[PDB]
Amino acid sequence: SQTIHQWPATLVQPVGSPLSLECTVEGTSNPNLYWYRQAAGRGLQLLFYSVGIGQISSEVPQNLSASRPQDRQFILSSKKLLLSDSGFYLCAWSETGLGTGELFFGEGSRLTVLEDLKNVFPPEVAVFEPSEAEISHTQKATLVCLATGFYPDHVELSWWVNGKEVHSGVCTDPQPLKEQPALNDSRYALSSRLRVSATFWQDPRNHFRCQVQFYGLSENDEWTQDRAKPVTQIVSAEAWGRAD
Amino acid sequence: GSHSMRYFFTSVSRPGRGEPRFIAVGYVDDTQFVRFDSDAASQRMEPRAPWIEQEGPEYWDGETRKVKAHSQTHRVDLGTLRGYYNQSEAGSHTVQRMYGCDVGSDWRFLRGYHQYAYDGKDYIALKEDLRSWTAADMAAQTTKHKWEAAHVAEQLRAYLEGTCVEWLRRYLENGKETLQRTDAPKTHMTHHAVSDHEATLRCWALSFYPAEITLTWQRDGEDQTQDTELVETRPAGDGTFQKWAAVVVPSGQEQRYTCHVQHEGLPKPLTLRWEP
Amino acid sequence: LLLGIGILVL
Amino acid sequence: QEVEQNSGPLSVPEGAIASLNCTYSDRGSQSFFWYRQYSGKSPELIMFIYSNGDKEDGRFTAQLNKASQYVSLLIRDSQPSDSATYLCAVNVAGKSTFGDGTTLTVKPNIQNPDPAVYQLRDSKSSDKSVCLFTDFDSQTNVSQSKDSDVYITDKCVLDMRSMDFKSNSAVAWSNKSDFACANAFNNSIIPEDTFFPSP
Amino acid sequence: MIQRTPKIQVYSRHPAENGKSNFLNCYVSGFHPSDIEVDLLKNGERIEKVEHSDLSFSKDWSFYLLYYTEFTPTEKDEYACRVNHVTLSQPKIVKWDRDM
Repeated sequence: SQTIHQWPATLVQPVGSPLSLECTVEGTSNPNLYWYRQAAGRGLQLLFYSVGIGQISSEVPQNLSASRPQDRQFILSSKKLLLSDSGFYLCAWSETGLGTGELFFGEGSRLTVLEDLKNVFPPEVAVFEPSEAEISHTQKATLVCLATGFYPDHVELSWWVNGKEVHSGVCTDPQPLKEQPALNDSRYALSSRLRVSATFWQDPRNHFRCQVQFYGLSENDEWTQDRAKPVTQIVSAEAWGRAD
Repeated sequence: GSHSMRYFFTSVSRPGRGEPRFIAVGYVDDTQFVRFDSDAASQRMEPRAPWIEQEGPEYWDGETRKVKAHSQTHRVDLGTLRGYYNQSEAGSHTVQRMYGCDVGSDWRFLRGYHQYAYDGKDYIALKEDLRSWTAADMAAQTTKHKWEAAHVAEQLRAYLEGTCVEWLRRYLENGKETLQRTDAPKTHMTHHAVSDHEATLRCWALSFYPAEITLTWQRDGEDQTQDTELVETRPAGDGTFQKWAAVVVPSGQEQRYTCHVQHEGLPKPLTLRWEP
Repeated sequence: LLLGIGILVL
Repeated sequence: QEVEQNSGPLSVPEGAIASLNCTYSDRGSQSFFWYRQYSGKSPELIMFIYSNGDKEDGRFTAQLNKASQYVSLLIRDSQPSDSATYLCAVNVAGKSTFGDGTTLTVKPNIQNPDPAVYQLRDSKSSDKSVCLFTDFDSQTNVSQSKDSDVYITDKCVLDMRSMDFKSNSAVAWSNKSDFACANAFNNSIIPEDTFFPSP
Repeated sequence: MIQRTPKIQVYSRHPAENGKSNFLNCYVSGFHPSDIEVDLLKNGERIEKVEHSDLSFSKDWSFYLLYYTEFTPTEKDEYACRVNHVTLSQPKIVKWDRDM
């Protein structure tokens, strides 16, 4: 019934580029609509509040602007993004008026603004095979996936066994580490493990894939480097079951 | 003294002259302290008594934000009600909302109120139990079922017994010099009696606050003349109130009749008689 | 102070 | 500050009651919220409260005291899956004002600790390999290396729902030959007890 | 739908005295709907500088408004309130009686 969608989910853009975030609600009418930002921590700064179509209340002097061209359509924009516009942008609605005041959030828009696209690298991905020792000690098999040398730090890692995404047996690091903690622009690494029974790893009909979705440049971004353009892409690595 | 805080909201549709006219006023007892008018330039809640000016920018931003959400509720409501009552887009219609709380001389909660009217008639009202609704007709019963399902009465109870009484108490303190004043009425007497057998005596009460007053005419004893002719208490416009009451007597029996003025700010009940 | 809850459409 | 909640991280054992607290300064506030936020995700309402007292909904109890100006959330029987950032919010001035969040970690209860370090070889070359420290209990902490070109990940909670088995894992790897699994972890390892196979 | 005919009182803020600036008040109450025409008259002429209270209403939902202007009363000058409302078949003129 009631529904709030925001788009895009993730953006990597250069300083000086324009911004357009969209938000759509279905299954209610005349909602209160809100733009919040989560930056430099958790907890939410109100940027814009709209009590109704055409009505925008700006809650902080800022480089951004909002509009509401229809009832169920809320837009956040900038002509010229600053480094400091990086954040997690959340659209929310509440029932017309002043009820309980419950907020329904969209799935959010993660914006990274970079001084220089030159530092953007997708992940290299490698799968490491279970230790024969672990299988002998535990009758369990742990596969490890390494995503390395990516920048900036938003990747979504998933595990696929026989082309079905799994969740059971999986744990992925919550944050990536810096390959050089000293360097402000360090590339990043992320580790995941998939644990299965020793007899599931031994069955060679079984196909293990680690998949890393990377968010990078768009088609129309300018690119001056030798190497191919580090756009949004999926990097995978694989392994089959080994009875041996 | 007992005290009250009240907010009064009026929205009037005006098809082909754009958005509903919306007007909100807040009162403490008989003193207005805020208002919002959708047709004024500010588009802000604005002060109307000196003691509310003490409140900082967050108060005014907040009350502005909330009064506009009330206005937006009435806009939807005017549309909904044209539907419930099967009405054209041609007519002007009025929605009204009143709410607030009374406290006793101990400044503790006595009573909560939240009421709605359409075209000058009762639509839906919160009962004194602050959980039951009175619905005037079939249309208001739809509203009643929707407001029961959502526990609107429980939300209002929290404000009426809590928030409303403590912000009333804050206003009565910050506005102590205005709101807890008691201006005794300056009284006097007029004789405009241009009949042969009959005289008419009006007994005046000017510059009093609050507006609550009693103007009994008495005779030899009894205490009553069911024939008194008293005008509605009226604003002087300076923040005080005016009233008079009239009785028709014989031209002889001038000084057998007594005006019994009663006001909170009078030590003893006054008692006036025709002095030549 | 105005209500900040209990205000719903009819 | 309008809405104040401790940052944490607040650590609570699996099966114990987590206590989250929040104070607000504006006596105009008329309802009160706890939102839960998983890393990467948007906030999701746990519950609201607008009446003094307790409100229970399964494992969660909100408490509101308008005299003290505090909102609490109690989580009975805490699970690792309750690990999240908990956002306190106050409806005042016709909008929701948020606290800066309390991060909660529910440490899992490891029934049958079996601490081991394993070498796993790349399914492209043997050359590149990683070290897996695994099956240690939640009292073991894992330290970042005293070495560039050695990478060590924090511990991570892995759940084979169907087996009824939880295990803790950390991973270490180097861009170098100099590097053994033998001694990868410059941290408080489980003494003799940690199993180091002979590759 | 109810409509309610306004009650009209016209009076001074302070007791009238010729040569003392005062306030002329026209108080219209007990009416519905809220759209109303109120003009203060100086010898049958409309006075241009006239302010009014914020729209408010009684227990029974009927509206009230105070219209006011400062004036210096005289022996000579005649003041009135001219009120029209959909409930009035024609504009109603109530003259200022210095003793009412």
